[PDB]
Amino acid sequence: AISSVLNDILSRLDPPEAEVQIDRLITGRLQSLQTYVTQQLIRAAEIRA
Amino acid sequence: NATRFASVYAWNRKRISNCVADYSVLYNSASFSTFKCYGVSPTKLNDLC
Repeated sequence: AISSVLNDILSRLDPPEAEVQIDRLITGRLQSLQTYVTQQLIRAAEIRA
Repeated sequence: NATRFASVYAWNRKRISNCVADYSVLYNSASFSTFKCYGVSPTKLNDLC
């Protein structure tokens, strides 16, 4: 995206144009959070073992 | 209000720093022939530093 800060995207692009860059930030952070949760479930199986 | 401009490659630039250039005089609303804008209008630049 253009900037990692959402406020820079909201204060720059129009509401129709901002939806393109905001979806890139959300989907990327969803994958970053899902990867974290997936890795924690793997470490959960290791610590329970 | 300048008398004449330069060429496309000769473009004259005036560097004035800080967040705000001028909020008092705004011709951005229906004052000229053709408006093609990106980002925010000069009216919305008052909140951007």
